[PDB]
Amino acid sequence: GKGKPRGLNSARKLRVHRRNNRWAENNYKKRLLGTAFKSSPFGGSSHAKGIVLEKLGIESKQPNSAIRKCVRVQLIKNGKKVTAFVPNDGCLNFVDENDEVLLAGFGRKGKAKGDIPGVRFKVVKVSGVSLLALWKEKKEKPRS
Amino acid sequence: GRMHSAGKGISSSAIPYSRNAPAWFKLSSESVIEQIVKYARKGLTPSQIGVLLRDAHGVTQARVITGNKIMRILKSNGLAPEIPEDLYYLIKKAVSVRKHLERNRKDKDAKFRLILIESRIHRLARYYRTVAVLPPNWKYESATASALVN
Amino acid sequence: GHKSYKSKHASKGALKRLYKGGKPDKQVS
Amino acid sequence: PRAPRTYSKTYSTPKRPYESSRLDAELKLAGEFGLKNKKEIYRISFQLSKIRRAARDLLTRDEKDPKRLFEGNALIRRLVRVGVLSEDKKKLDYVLALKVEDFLERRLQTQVYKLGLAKSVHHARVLITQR
Amino acid sequence: TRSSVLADALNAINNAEKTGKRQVLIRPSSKVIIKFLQVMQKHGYIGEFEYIDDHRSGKIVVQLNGRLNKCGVISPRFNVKIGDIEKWTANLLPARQFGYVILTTSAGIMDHEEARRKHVSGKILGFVY
Amino acid sequence: GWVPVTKLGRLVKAGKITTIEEIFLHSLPVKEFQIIDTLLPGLQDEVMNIKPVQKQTRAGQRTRFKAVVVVGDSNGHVGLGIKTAKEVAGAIRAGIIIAKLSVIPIRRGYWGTNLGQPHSLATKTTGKCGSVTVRLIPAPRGSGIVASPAVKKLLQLAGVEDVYTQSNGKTRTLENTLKAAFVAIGNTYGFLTPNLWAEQPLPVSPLDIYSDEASAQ
Amino acid sequence: SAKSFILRKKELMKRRGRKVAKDSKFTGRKRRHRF
RNA sequence: UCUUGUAAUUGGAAUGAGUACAAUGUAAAUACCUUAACGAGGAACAAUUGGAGGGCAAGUCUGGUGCCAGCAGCCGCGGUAAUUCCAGCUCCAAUAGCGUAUAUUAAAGUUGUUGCAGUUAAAAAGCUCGUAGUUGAACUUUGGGCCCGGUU
RNA sequence: ACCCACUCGGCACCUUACGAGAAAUCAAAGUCUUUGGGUUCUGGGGGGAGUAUGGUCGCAAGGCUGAAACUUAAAGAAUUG
Repeated sequence: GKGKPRGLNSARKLRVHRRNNRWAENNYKKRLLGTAFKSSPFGGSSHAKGIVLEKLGIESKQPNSAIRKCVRVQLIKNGKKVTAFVPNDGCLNFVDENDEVLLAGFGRKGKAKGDIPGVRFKVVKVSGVSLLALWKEKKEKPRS
Repeated sequence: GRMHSAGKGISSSAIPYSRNAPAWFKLSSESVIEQIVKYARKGLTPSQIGVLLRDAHGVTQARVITGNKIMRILKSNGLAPEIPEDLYYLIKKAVSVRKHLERNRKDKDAKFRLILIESRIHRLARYYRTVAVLPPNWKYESATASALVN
Repeated sequence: GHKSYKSKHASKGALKRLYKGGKPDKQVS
Repeated sequence: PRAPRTYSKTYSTPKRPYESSRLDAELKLAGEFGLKNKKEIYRISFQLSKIRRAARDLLTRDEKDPKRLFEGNALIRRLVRVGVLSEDKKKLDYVLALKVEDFLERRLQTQVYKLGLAKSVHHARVLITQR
Repeated sequence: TRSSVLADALNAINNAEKTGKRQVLIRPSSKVIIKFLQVMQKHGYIGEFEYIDDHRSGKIVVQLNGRLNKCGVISPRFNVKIGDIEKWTANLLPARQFGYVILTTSAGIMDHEEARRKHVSGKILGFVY
Repeated sequence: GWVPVTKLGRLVKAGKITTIEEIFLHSLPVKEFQIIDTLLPGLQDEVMNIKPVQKQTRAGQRTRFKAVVVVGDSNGHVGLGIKTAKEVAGAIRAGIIIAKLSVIPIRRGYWGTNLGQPHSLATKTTGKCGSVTVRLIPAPRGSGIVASPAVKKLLQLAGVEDVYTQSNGKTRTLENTLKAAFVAIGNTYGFLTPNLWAEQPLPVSPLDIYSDEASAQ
Repeated sequence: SAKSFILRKKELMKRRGRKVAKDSKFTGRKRRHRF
C-alpha cells in the first residue's frame, strides 16, 4: 500500500509523478522558470553597480532615535530602481548624489541589529574605492 | 467482494474431500451418461442438468462419477450451445431490462443497472473471445442481441 | 467558542461579502 | 594544451566548529606537542580518516579476499614501517583503534625532543627550522 | 485480492509471534512458503511445521517456540546482483553478525551467507532475524 | 546505618546476595534505593536539568522544582531520575534516589568481528517518547559517540564507546529526548540475540531458597 | 526595543532550567559596528 | 628538598627575511638549490581578519554625547521604542590569511524508490462504471542410494 | 410467534491497550526507525488567489482547468487559573 505504485515495472509512473511533484517545489520552480533572469533586480548576479538617485533620511523614529537611513539607487545595467541600505552612520557624509556605488545582498536579520522593511541591498563600494576602507581613514574619496 | 457491489457474502458449495465413487451409489457410469444425453435432447442447460441429477437419481456430481464434466460430454455428443450458459443468461437479463426501460423512460435505477449489466457482459465476452469460443469479433450490439437470445 | 471554517482558497460565499465592500501571457522566443 | 598537475588538500575543517570539548582537546594537543595552528591536528585527522575508511571497507570485504590480503598487508606494513602501530599488533581492528597522539609522537620535533638534544619541544622546533 | 501468499503467511507468523501464541494456521500454502519455512526451521527461528492437505491448495500449521524477532517480505522481488547483497543487508538487518536476508537464486531458495558460499545471486524474497 | 524493610533488603543486608545478574534475570523488584548502594558502589552522578514549575490555584501560585539527573558508574548500568519536589537539593536527592532505584543493564557488543573487550551495542534500536525517536546504530572502534553532548554524556556514563545516533523528531526539548533514549537503551538490553539460544538453567527464584533468613522478624 | 526583547527572552530560559548570562551595561549595545 | 609563573632584572648563543663577490641554473637571462662577506635587541625585521544575552567561544567592564514636565538644586542620582547616540579596555576563534555577497550541496525523511504525509495541522475526486497503465490463487522431479575427487 | 445453543452476512454499541498517536482519541488511525500485500487521486509556510491569461463545456447563471510578479516570520490538541 502506502498510496504509491510498487510494481517492478512501474518506474515510468514514479518518474512522471515525481516530475509533477517537483513542479510544486519552490527553488526548482524558481530555477527552471529562469525567473532569476526576468524579474529579479540583479540578473542572477551577486553584486551590481548603480547611480544614487535620491537620498532620504528615513530614521528609525522621531529625533531621539537610531540612525539607519538610506537611499534609492538606479541600476546601471538593468535600469531598474531599488532602495539600497547604507551601513553604519558617518558614511552618509560619504554618499551624495551620483556616486557610482557597488551593491550586494543583505542576508539575515534578528530581533535587533536592523529589521528594516525590505531594504536588502547593503552598499559595498562608493566612487569605486571602498566603504569600509573609506570609513577607517585608510583612503580618501576622490573628488569626482 | 462482489464485482459490482459492496457486499462480501461467502455463500457457496463445498465439494467433499473424496475424489472417488460414493459407496452407496453403485449404480453405473455410462447409464447416467445417457440421461445426460436425454436431458440435453430435452434442451436443459448444464446447471439444470446437474441440479436435476443430484435431486433425482443420487448422482453427487458428474465429474467425480463419470470422470468428465457436463460440458465436455455435451460437446462430445455435439449438443453444445453456441454461446455458453452464463453469457446467454446475461444477454437475456440485459434484453428484459432494456425492454422495461424502453417502456418506462424515467427509471434512472434501471439505466444504472443496465450499464452495470452491459459492462459485465463486455468483460465476459472479452474473456470468451480471447479464449477462442466466440468468433474473434462477435460485435455485441444493443438491439440485434435480442434476436441472439430469443 | 466555535471553530472557524478552514479552506486554502476562500469560499465563494465569503468572497461575495468581500467583493461587495485583454492581452495574453508573454512568451519571449 | 598541456596536462594539469593534480592537486588536493590534506586538511579538513570540522563539522561543528565551536565545541568546548573539541577546542580544549585541540589546545591540549597543541601545548603538549608545540604546533603552530589547528591545521596540524586537522591534517592528522584527515590522514587518520583516510586510513580508517580504508580499514572499514577492507573489513567489510570477506576474510581471505585477495584484494583484502594485498591491500591490508600493504597498509599494515606501511603503518608499522612509520612506527605508529606496535610490532605485535598487525591486525585491522587495532588500526581502527589509532589515536592522533600515536601519529604526533612519530614526528620530527617530538623525536628530536624525546631523544634529548632539545630539552623542549618548542626549542626542538625552532632548532629544526634553523637547519 | 490476495496478491501474495508469502506476504500474508509471513505477516500471520509475525502477529502470532508478537501476541505470544504457540502455533499458527496459514491459508493457503505454496511451494515458496514451504521452502521459506524450511530455511527458517533449519536456522532454528521457528519450531516445526506441518502441511494440512486438502485438494484446494492446503494449509500450514506452524508450531512456534518464541525466540523469533521478525520475519518479513520484500516486495517486489527486486533483482539482486551479488555485490548489491551486502548493501541490502545493511539496509534492513539489526546487525551484521546475526540476521538473514533470503534470496531466490537459480541454485535454489537460500539465505545470503550460503548465497555467498555457493557464489550465486538472483531475486530477493524477504528477511528474518 | 540502614535497616532492611523488605525482602531484598534483608537479602542484601547480610551480604548473601552479591551477583547482580540474579536480580536482573528473574527481574527482582526494588522499592528502596539503598539496595544498589549496598550492592554496587562508585555510582557517579551528574545532573541533567533542574527547572521551576508553577501550579496555579484559585488565588495562589505554588512553585516547585523538577529535577532530572542520571546515575551510572562506568560499565553497562544506567538510571534516569525524574522527580519534582519543594526544594532544589531535595529534588536532586529524590531524582538520584529514583535513578538509583530504576537502574537497568546494558548488553554491549562489537561493531564487526569479535576481539578484545566490547565497546559498542549489538543492535540498532529505537526509542520514542512524544514525537522524538532516538535510533542507536553500532559504530566501529574509536569512532566517537556521535550524539548531542547531553546524549553523548549519557552513553559515556553508560559504558559504550562508539554509537552512531540518527535521531528524528523535534529535538528542541530535552526531557522527551532523554526518555526516548532511556527506552532505546532499555529495549537494546531487551532485544534478543540468538547467542542466548543456549540452554539456561532456569533457577527457582532464589528468594525461595533464602526464605529462612529473609522473612519477617 | 532590543533591551526589552532580551529581557523577554532571557527570563524564559530560566523557567526551562537553562543557564543564562548575567545582565550589565553591555546588553542592548552595538557590540561591533558594521562596515 | 626539585618544578611552573612573574619582573621597564640580566646574560650571552642561533638563524633567515633581506644585501651580495662567485658558481650552479638558462637559448640568453630572472627565480629556486649552494655560498664569500654584511645583516635582531624591541616605538626592532611591530600580523591581521572577524566577533563577546543563547544558538555560538568569549564582559555581575570603562568613559563620553543627547532627552526627561522623575528626585536634588546647579553637585548630581536614576530612567532614556537614543532598535543604544559614540569611543576605549579586556576576552574569544581562525591565521598569511580572514570576512561578506550570489548560486549550490550536506545536515532535510521540506520531493521521500531506499524514505514523507491526507479525521481534526496543507492535502481521499459527490458517487459508480470503464480503456490504456500497474498488479494478479495453487499445482508438474521430489526423495533416497553409490562412488570418486577438492578446501579449512 | 417466543426462548435456548450454533453459523454466515449487516448496522451501531460498551470496556480495554497486547498496539498506535502531538493530543483528543482509534479493533482501525493496529500489524511503520524492528520502516516493502495491490493500486488510483491529492499536498509541500501564510498572503497575492480560485486572482490574471488561454483553452473548454454552459442559452444564462456559471462551473472545469488554473499561474506569476510582489510581500511576509509566521499561519492544530489539551490543561491551568
